[PDB]
Amino acid sequence: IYGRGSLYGYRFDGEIHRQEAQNVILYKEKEAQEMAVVMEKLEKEIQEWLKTME
Amino acid sequence: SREAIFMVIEERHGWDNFKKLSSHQQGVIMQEAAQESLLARNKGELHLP
Amino acid sequence: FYNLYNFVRIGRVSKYVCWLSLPLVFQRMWMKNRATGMEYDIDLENYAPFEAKKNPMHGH
Amino acid sequence: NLRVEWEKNMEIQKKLHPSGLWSEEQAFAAAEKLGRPKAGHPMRVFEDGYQQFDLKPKLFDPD
Repeated sequence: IYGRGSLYGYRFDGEIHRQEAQNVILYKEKEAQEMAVVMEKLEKEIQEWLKTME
Repeated sequence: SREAIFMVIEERHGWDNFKKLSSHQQGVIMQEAAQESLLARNKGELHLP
Repeated sequence: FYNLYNFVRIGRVSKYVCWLSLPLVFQRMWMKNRATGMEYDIDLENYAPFEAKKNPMHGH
Repeated sequence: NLRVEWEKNMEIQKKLHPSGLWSEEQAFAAAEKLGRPKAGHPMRVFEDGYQQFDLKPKLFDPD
């Protein structure tokens, strides 16, 4: 009780707080999915620009 | 007291949502429900039928 | 410690007063643990974060 | 550990501002949600007697 700071039970436990890990997994999947597309676009642009000028 | 507590909870908040919350907020709402039931504002503060 | 408390024995006012600031230590010990896991609203923390940097309402 | 894990998981997916920094998007969204005024810039550096001891003052310019 003294260490928790709560007289009833722990806090930040529960599916409302546990689900955030799975939300992070999905968010990271989406973020990498979009970042790969953006990196491919930028790489195509750079490979065009350099070999046209350089 | 548990019966009245969970009656109040399932009427006001819901048992599934209550299960989703933390043990601390669970206890907070349980204590509020226990107070609501002990008071019995609708029975004229009387635990009789 | 025996020397110090043998001198505390000889005091008159400090030995009955300087301890009254000690409950405040336990007050902090308890409130800190209360705050380590306090549940808060995300909206208010994002709208009114306490002593966060780059808040224009503060000036910076 | 529970608190900081939840806080980190919310900071990653941009549901919560980063540690020590006031984020604009989250604050504006929270203001729209709570129906409160948006965080403006109420300061006035050009007020009379604010940057007089400033060696490198700021110049007034109507953008």
